[PDB]
Order: sequence, then structure tokens, then C-alpha cells
Amino acid sequence: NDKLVELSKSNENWVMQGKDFSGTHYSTAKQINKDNVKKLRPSWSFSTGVLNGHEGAPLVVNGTMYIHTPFPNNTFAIDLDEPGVIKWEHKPKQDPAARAVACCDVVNRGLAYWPGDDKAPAMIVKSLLDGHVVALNAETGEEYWKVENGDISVGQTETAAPFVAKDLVIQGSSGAELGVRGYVTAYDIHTGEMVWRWYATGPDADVGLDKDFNKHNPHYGQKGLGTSTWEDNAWKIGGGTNWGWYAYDPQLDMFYYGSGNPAPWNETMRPGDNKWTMTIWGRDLETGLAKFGYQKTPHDEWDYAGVNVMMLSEQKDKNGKMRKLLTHPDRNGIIYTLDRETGDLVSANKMDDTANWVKKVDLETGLPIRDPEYGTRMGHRSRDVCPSAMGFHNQGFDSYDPKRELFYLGINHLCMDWEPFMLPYRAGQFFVGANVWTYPGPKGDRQNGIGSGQVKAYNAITGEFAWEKMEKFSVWGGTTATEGGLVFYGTLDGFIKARDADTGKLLWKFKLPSGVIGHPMTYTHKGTQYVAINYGVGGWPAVGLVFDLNDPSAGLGAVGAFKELAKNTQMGGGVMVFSLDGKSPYDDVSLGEYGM
Amino acid sequence: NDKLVELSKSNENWVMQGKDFSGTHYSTAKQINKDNVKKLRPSWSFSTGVLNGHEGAPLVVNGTMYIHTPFPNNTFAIDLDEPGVIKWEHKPKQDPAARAVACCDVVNRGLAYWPGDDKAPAMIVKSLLDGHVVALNAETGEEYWKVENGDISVGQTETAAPFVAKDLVIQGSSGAELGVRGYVTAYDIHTGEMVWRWYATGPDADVGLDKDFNKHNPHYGQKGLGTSTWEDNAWKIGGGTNWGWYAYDPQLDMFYYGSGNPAPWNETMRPGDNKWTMTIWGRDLETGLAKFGYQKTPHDEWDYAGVNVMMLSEQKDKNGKMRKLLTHPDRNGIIYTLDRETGDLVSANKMDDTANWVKKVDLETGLPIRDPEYGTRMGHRSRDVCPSAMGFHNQGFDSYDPKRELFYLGINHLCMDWEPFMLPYRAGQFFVGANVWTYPGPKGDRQNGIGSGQVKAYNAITGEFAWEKMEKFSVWGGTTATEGGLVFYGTLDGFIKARDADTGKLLWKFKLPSGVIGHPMTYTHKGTQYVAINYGVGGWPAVGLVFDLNDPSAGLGAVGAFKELAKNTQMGGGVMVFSLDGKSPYDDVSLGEYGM
Amino acid sequence: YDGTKCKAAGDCWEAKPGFPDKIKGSKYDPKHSEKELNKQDAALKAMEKRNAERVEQFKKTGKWVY
Amino acid sequence: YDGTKCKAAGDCWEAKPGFPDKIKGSKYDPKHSEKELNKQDAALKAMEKRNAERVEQFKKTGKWVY
Ligand SMILES: O=C(O)c1cc(C(=O)O)c2c(n1)C(=O)C(=O)c1cc(C(=O)O)[nH]c1-2
Ligand SMILES: O=C(O)c1cc(C(=O)O)c2c(n1)C(=O)C(=O)c1cc(C(=O)O)[nH]c1-2
Ligand SMILES: [Mg+2]
Ligand SMILES: [Mg+2]
Repeated sequence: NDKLVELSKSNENWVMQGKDFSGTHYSTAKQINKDNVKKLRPSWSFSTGVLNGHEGAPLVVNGTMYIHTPFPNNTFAIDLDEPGVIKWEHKPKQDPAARAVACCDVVNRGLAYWPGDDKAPAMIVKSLLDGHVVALNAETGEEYWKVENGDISVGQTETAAPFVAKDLVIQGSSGAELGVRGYVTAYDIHTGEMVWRWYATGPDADVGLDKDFNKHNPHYGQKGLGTSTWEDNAWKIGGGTNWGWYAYDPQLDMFYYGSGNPAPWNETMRPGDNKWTMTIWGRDLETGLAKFGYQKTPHDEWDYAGVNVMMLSEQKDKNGKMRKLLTHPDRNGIIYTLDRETGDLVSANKMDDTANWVKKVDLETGLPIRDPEYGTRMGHRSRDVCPSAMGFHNQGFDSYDPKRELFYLGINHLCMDWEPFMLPYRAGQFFVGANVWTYPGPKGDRQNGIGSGQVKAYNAITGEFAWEKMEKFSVWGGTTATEGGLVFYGTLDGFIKARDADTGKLLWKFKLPSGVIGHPMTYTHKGTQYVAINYGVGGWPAVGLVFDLNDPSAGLGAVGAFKELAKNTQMGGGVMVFSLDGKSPYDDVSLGEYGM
Repeated sequence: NDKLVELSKSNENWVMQGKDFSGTHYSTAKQINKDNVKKLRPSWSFSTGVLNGHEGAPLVVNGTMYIHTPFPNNTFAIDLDEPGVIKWEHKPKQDPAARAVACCDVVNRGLAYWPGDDKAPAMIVKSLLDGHVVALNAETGEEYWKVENGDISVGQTETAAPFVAKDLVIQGSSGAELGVRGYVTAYDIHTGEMVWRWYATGPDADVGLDKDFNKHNPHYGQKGLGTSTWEDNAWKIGGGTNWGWYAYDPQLDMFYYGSGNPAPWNETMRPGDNKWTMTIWGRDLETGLAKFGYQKTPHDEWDYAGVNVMMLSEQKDKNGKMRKLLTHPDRNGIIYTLDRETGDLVSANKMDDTANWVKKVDLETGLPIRDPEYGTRMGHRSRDVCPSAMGFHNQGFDSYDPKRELFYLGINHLCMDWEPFMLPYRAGQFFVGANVWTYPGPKGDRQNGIGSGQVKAYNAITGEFAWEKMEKFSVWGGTTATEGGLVFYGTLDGFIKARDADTGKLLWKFKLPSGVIGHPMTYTHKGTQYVAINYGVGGWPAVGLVFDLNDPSAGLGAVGAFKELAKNTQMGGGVMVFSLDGKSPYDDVSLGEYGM
Repeated sequence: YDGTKCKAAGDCWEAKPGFPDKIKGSKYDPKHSEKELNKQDAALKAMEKRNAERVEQFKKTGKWVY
Repeated sequence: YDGTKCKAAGDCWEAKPGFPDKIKGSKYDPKHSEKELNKQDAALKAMEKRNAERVEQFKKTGKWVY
């Protein structure tokens, strides 16, 4: 979308979850910098009126902040000139049964925005847990259309943010833990019409392959593999849902995202590479056809759901050639960098060297060389496998400073024991088939339940870390970087923090009401730079607190890794907004006062 | 309690809901004052993990903050040296059926603290909605005892804060809207033993009268009136619950509180003065026996439940004589000032002159002269009655500046239509019997649903207001005053505000996450003055928002008066803490950082 | 009825125009069930008995058993 | 099974030692119901049809009717 491209250039706006189509989360605003970030204080705040995890972050455009919540997925709009007034709200009516088929808390990763044209005014686009995608008039909040994009009776939900590019709304899928076959769908914003829909497994007619699919890398595999790497019809319930993030290159007119884990978690019930789960896609926008597809984790044994963030950059490779790239920190603990036109593998490095399911990724063959000692299988309990199923990286939307050429990665340091079990598939029921016990990795403090996070600054070409910092808990919510030399992120124990972009030194932090599982965002309004963040702990790490669980293997293995969270945070739900010296519209005390 | 008296002298402590036994809510701390209050911004924050209304405020004693919540009434302790760590928690198990017999949201007005002696350690004391009173070890949070003080099956609940004086825990009662006969009970903190229990209606044997009851004012009434001002056994379900506040004079060894409304709201079903509902009590502490009782509202026709705050002072009367006083802003719109030794009526002035059920209170006869034009009765729709049942003052704990000799009153400007109807009594079911429509009063903006609050500064001897200020919504949560010349309060539309104590000029305000229905509190820690407040809107004014109601007469008449609240706030639940420049323990960024 | 006419100290109630001094037998008779009226006293007495038992045991053992 | 031995481009799966090349008829046979397997696709096809009807009516009337 040409207008989104232009809007994203302005510091007045944050028009999509990733800030820009490249997913940089990079702000050129410098008002807040290394020398004054300690003066950052809350300007104003807003409670969402719901609890459970608050992922994603607000959008800001046209001088309005747009805020989403977890189930029932309410939307609020706020005029930034008077933040205490709710300009409009949208409160969906949903079957509460939708809660029961969400594996990992009733989270939602946020709104999208389409700027309007001469046939339709600007729209806010939201997803609902019960499977719907809804387009709302951005100014008024009134429904423009509502389409069905998932049926909870067969285990489908939606938690991902919709993604707008040109005049399409693209929505992914959730429910691999219930045997849902992944599907990605585009709707025309003007008419609500379905433009295409493509699947992660099955016949090529279902998967949507361009005639030149993987032409530059035929060894990745090409035709027929969506069935031939499965036994009989197991692909029909084969997972590969895409519930994370997208990137988009307007010049190539291609979008990029990863498909998720195969189902069930029990690897013995699905022999074969299980393509095209766990795959990095480069798809043509208008037709949705795949130009390349690289499978990161053939025959997944670990639930390394391949849905994580895509960050686009242009850098010179080791041969001195300028390359258009994507960089992608996977659940499996490898940071993938590919040429985003050809799909060529440029680098594939461990985000932490304790990762042990794979020895290395061979860049020539493109294959991860497995260490059988850390695989999983029926009849065996695998121990001290790194990463955990929760990943060395999960859904957090990270950042890339294009001047420093550094990616700022919010990382989990988590490992696990794992043992599969046999089970039947019944539509609408869970279909996991493994018992899991997750805990802090070797560099942390497993006996004390802490040291399960890291923040690292990474160069995708050299593979080196500019700096590495340990965190008390997994850094779940992503990161945002600015030309002020700052990297912002929130923590599960309830802080927003800023580190020095060059050294990683901790410069500032503030105790929010609840832990953070979304990313910071920033915007400038009437000359003042603001930093805002969701708070309200939840998602996978906090299922123990949120659902009152105690068994260490409960919450798909999360509960035993995060028992100490409840000593540092409780549930919550809201937005906190920060500025230098807490400068605020309400510094004019007459603003909003009765009778003016 | 001698130790509580001593602890309350220090600015490091806030040891009871009223700050001190006189209920002054007055701080001598001057770090924050009228000329630097604009520098106040959040220091740190804490989500309670629950929604609905958050009444009362935290306590602070010997370096620890104690925090309570609405149902299910969880307790948190936090060491102020590291506010992000929860030192201990207490999470009661209660029948959720308790929610259904709460008339006016599942609020709780807070903790009490008993400072310990050689037989038992210091204790935190809490009430539960389901009627229990619980004593917890203050250091560890472990249960010391738990007694039954109400049975939800007959309509009893508990929302009031327990009150500690000497070694007694005193607890009130709730449920007049379900025909509960009011009872007040004392328990020994060491043993859990019930020391006395006295009722608001019935034979004198139940009410607990000293032989000298109303000796100085026999025209108030003395013996037998708990039955003789009722017809037959209607007093058995006659209301008079006490769910508000107490004050205590250690020298007189007397405590003071008001009893609530008679049941049902239908006045025609209970002919008679209905004593001793609606009564100001002065009772001996150790025996509970009443030394005086003044009925403010004989034969209530309006639900002016007489439970509001008591504030003690010593001032010269109009004749120049020093008097020991209590001052009490009633739901019925009259501010009562009595001699707290004799019970003598000193002044009884309208807190706003639009009050019209009463022409004036005759100080000689003690009687409110009724205007029959604004009474209620079967077969009649009463119109434009002021105050509303919600009162010109409700449960907010206000403040008194003893140097300025001014009471800072958080007031509601609300009037009503009212029409009773006949109904039967069934134990455990509601027993209201009136349809009610509340709206902003004449000085506000009825047609736009706003102008329903006031803040006024009041001298109890002259009856003069030093200043009067309008507020968009009813000021529900009380006020706190300091020798920095500041009056703090929170508002239903989600602000904490500071006004000039001398002029009422608005000096500062900050947008909290949710509306406020509890009072500000303050304390000093390691040389820094902090102001803290609960947020999380609810209680009677916000039942429309909290329970999704739209009929104007719903929520006992409140819904039609507060429809605009939802445009300014959503639900929430937490504590926000403020200091000059947001100074915080986490200014040391290493505090609480891994490792480890 | 303006509240200023008192048949005794503390008793100034009067019927409003057209209303009876007593409502028993009138159209306003609440006809309360006397056994319903007694239920909250019974409930309170039961709780008092249970608390007292807890208190006696507490004095003996030093640990509260609800 | 180290992932490096490939049957064809994009197909490098091997059974682990002790495990069969195919699990049908084995202890690990999932014995999936084809009827259950097809339910997802049925649900999505139904939603596509209902969406299409909404789209057609939207084009006709200019206001979305769910
Ligand atoms: O398999 C799926 O389709 C699906 C959905 C989700 C989701 O929809 O939130 C998660 C996962 N998988 C998953 O594997 C996972 O680790 C995870 C973490 C979270 C979270 O937001 O904290 N959601 C999900
Ligand atoms: O009659 C009663 O016993 C009882 C209880 C309460 C309560 O327990 O919260 C209120 C009332 N009455 C009442 O009349 C009232 O206006 C009221 C307001 C509130 C509130 O906290 O917002 N509680 C109560
Ligand atoms: Mg998954
Ligand atoms: Mg009442």
C-alpha cells in the first residue's frame, strides 16, 4: 500500500504492528536519547477493562491511538489531544466456548490499518478469537464488514494481527495443537471478497506454488512435497498454522512469513519431512503464489513452530555484494537470513550456543544436521533438549537498526524434557500427544526458576553479537529501537526497560502494573515524543498464574518454568504512555474539566 | 490502641483507612506542596489482577505496603525497598454465590492493622464478601484466625473495613437491601473470641444501651424505641446495617459510627420512626454499650443510609468554648457536627442548598423539619427529590485540616424520581420495593449526564464554605489533605487531582488507568514523600458499566445517572504511586536485576 | 407529616394524609411470614456457636481450625 | 537419522533405529478416521460459501449483513 509506505516514514505515525513493511521497529525520533532517557516518566494511562495477556501494541495514525485487547477483543480509539476520552469503542459478541480451544491464553496480537481511497474511507482491521476478521471505519468504529475465517468447532481460532498490504487484508491461522491444517487468506478491503487462500500442507493445488517456486534453490524441494513427505492423509490434520508476523517488499511485491509446527507433537505419528510446515515463505502479493519456500525444521520433533517475526534489511554480504535480505529468529534457536528475492540461504546461526537439537545448519545443502541425542520419539523421555518447545524465541516482534546494522533480539533461555504419547484425532479436540517439562537453560538458574531471558544485538552477515545481556525471565514481547541510541522492551516481571543500543547497558526502567508480552511503540504528537506499551501478563509463559496451575508439566510444560512470575506480577490489562518528564496534555489542567 | 496512636504520628506510616483514630486523613508532610505539586508523576505501579470497584486504600506500616482487592478479596504485601516483589499474598476461597447478594458491586473498603504485643505478633485484618473476618500474620501472611460474621443465605455480606481499637477487631454489616437487621460485632484479636454484638433495631437488650444513654439529650429518645417505633415484628428485617467508617477517642474510650437505612425502601410497609436505623452512635469500646444515639433521618423515605465517615476535631463553638466534636457528612445531605462527649447537636447544615426533603434541622428539637412535597409513599411518584438515594455524600473517606479548620468534602450532586411498590420478604432475596431514577442535580447538567460532583471546603462552626468547585462526576472516593496546602482526590472519570487547600484552585491532575472510588493516601519512605491511590472504577455509580446495564432505573436508579462514565473509563484494578519527578527505588536500575 | 409532632421522645412519626396509623389489616398489610422473619437470627446464632467452638479449641491447641 | 540423507530434493526423512519406514499396521498406526480428517475442510468450505453470499449482497445493497 503506497499510502502506508508514506505514512510509515513519519514519526507522527505507527501504522502497523511492525511499524513499517520491513518490520524494523526502528524510529528516527531522537528527542529521547541516551543522555535523557532517565527522565522518562508516565504521561497518561488507560485500562482496557479486561485481564489475561495483552500482546501486540497500539497503532497511532491521524492523531488517534487505536488499542486492542485479548478476548472478547474489544477495540478502543483515543484522540491524542484528549487521551481521557474514548473516541469510540467496538465490543464484539463471541461464543465464550472460543476460549476452550485456545492453547496458549486468549491473546490477540493487534490491529491493522488501511488508509482509504476514493471507494472506501480508512479502516481499522481486527481479528477475533472465534475466527472472524472485522473491518471497522477508522473514524467512527462502525462495522464495514465481518467475514468468517475460522470455525472453533474444528479447533480453529485467530490470535494473529491481520496484515494489510495494497488493498488486501491477509489473515493467518491458529490451532496446530488441535490438528488444524494451516491456511493463509486474503480479503479485498473494499468488498470483503476472498481473493485467495493457500494451505501449508497437501497437494500443490492447495499450497499455491508459482511456476518458478524455488527455481534458485531446487534442493529445498519443489513439487508434490505437501503430500509426499507424509504418510497417507496425515497432512489433512498436519498443522503449519501461521499465527505470527509478516513482512512486505513493495518493489518485489512479495510478502514473507513462516508456517508453524506439524501436528501432533508426537513425531512418531507422522513420519516424513512434513512439508510445508516450519517453512519460510516468499509469496507474490496479488495471487498469493509462493516464489520460494525454505523448510527450517524438517520433521519437527520439538514444536519449534516456525511463525516468528520477519525483519527486512539491505546489507552487503561476505562477498561485498549488496543483498536484499530477510532475517528471522526462529523458535528452533537458529537465526535465518535469506536473500528475499531468490530465497538463497545467506546465514543460519544459533542465537545461543546451548541449542543442541541441531549441530549446525549446512548453508550448501540447506539442511540442519540433527543430533540424534536430542531428538524425540515414542518410548523415550528426551532430557535437556535446547530449545524448549517455547523456543529460544517466540512471538515477540523485535527490531533492526539500519544504521548500526544490528538486530535487537528478545530471547528465551529455555530447555526441556519431552516424552510423546499415542492419541486419536477428534475434530474440535486437542491433538498434542506429548508431555513436556520446560525450565531455564544452562546459562540461567534452573534451581531458582530464573535467568530464562536474554537480550542480544546481532549482525546477520558476520553472525556476531555486539552485546549479550541476561534477563530474569524470558523476553517474550519483542523490542523497539530508535535513533536516540535506545532499545526498548518490556519484561514478564513487569518492567519497561531501555538499553544502550551500542553496549547493551541498562539505562532506565519503570515498574508497570503487570508483566509485558507486547512490544513498545513510539510516536510524536505536537512535538513531543511518546513511548507506549501494553501491560497485562499472559500468553504461554504465564498460564500458571492466569489459569491457576501448579503441575510443572501443566500448560504444555510452561508451568514448571515460570512459578516465580507470580512473586513479581499479577494479571492486568492496559496501556502506559511515557514522555520526557511525563509531559502530558493534562499539564493543562483545564483539559476535559466540567463546563470548560 | 496505644501503639496505633504512636505509629500514626509518623509520616512513615498510614496505619488505618482513616490514617488516624480521628479520621482526619491529614498529613503534616510538606515535601509536596502547592507550589511543586505539578512535578508529581508516577514512581511505580501495581496491578491487583482483579477487576470491579477498588475502594479503600493501601496501608503502610514499618516499611511495608498492604493492598486489598474487591471479591475474592486478595491481600498483597510489598516491601517498599523493592516495590516489584510481592512479599506475600493471601487469596481466600469463597462461594461465588456471594456475588449475587451484593447490592452495589463486590467492593471492599480495606485492611486494618493491629500492632502486636507480648502475646501475639502484628496482624493484618481483612473482611470477606461472604461474611468472614480473617486475621493474618503481618510478617508472613499466614492465617491466625477466621470467624464467621455473616451468612449469605440470609442476605448478609461484608464490604466494610474491619476497625481495630485497643485489642478489639470491630466489624459492621451489609444487606439492608435484603432486609438484614444491622449488627456490629467485636472480636478479641488474640483469641478470636466474640466480645460483644449489638443490633440497630429490636429490644434494648439487643441494641446495647448504657444506663446513661442520651442522658444529656433525652429528647433524642431513650428506652424501648428499637421496637416501639415499629409495627409488630417489622424491625426483625429492619435494616440499619453499618458498612461505613468509625472514629475513636482514646481518652473517652468511645468509638463512633452511623447505622444505615431501614428496610424495605418502601416506607409504607414500615410505619414509624424505625429506630435505631439512621443513627449517629457514641459507644463505649470495651462493652460496646451506647452512651448516645442521635437519629438523623427518622422514618427514612429515601435510602439515605446513615453510614458515612466520622471526622473528629476540637474547635471553639460560637460561644468561644472549646468542644470535642465529631463531624459527619450524611447521605441525606446534612453535615452533622455533634459534641462527641455528650452527643449535643452543635450544627447541622446542608452540604448543598438544593437538598429539599428537609427544610432545616432544628438544633433545639433535634428534628429535621420535613417538606412533605419531597417525601415518598405508596401510590406516588416523587419527583426532583434531593438528595438521591445515592446521597449528596456516600462512602468516601474525606479529610480535615486541623490548622485551617476545614473539612474537604467529596460530594455528589444527584437528585431523583422515586416510586415504591409492595413486595414480600424472603430471606436471601432482595427486599427493596422501590423504582428509582437518579440524575445530576439542578446545578449540574442533567440533559448531558454530567455535573454530578462537587468538592467543598467547610467550616463546621460557621457553616461557611471557604470554596466550592464543580466536578464532572460524583466525587465518590473521599479526599486527603496535607500541610503542603494540598487536597488530593480521585474521580470517577479516572483522574487523581490536587486542589489548593485555601482556594480550591486545580493545581494538578493525572490520567490513571481507570476511575477511582477509593481515597488517596500518603507516606514517606527513605526521605521521599509518596502519594498512592487505588484505581479501578465500580461501586454503585459504575454498575451500568460493570454489569452491562442500560435501563435508566437499573442498578437501583444509578444507571441513568452515569451512562457517560463509559466514554471516559473502563474497568481496572491497581495501585498507582506518585512522587516529585517520579523518584523511585528503581532509579537504581540494578535493583531487582538478574543476577540473580 | 412534617416530623415535628411527637407522641413521645424519639417518636414523631405520623401517618400521611389518607394513610392508616397501623397497616395490619389494611391494603398495605405486608403479611410477613413470621418464620421467614426469624431466619437471619437463626443463622447468626448458628455462626456464633461455631465460632465459639473454634475459639475454645484455639485456646487449647494454639492453632486455629475452622 | 541426522537429516542429511535424502531420498529426493526436499525429502530427507529416515526412520530412527528400531522404527518402521511406514507406521500403518504398526503399533504407531494412528488409525485416523477419514470422516474426522475431512471435517476441517468441510467447515472452511461452508464459511467460504456464507462469506460469498454476504459479499454478493454487500455489492448489491452497500451495507454488510452478516
Ligand atoms: O500451534 C498453533 O497454531 C498456535 C497458536 C498459538 C496462538 O494462536 O496463540 C501459539 C502456538 N501455536 C505456539 O506453539 C506457541 O508457542 C505460542 C505462544 C503463544 C503466546 O502468545 O504466548 N501463542 C502460541
Ligand atoms: O444497605 C446496605 O447494607 C448496604 C451495603 C452497601 C455495601 O455493602 O457496599 C451499600 C449500601 N447499603 C448503600 O446504600 C449504598 O449506597 C452503597 C454504595 C456502595 C459503594 O461502595 O459504591 N455500597 C453501598
Ligand atoms: Mg504450536
Ligand atoms: Mg443501603
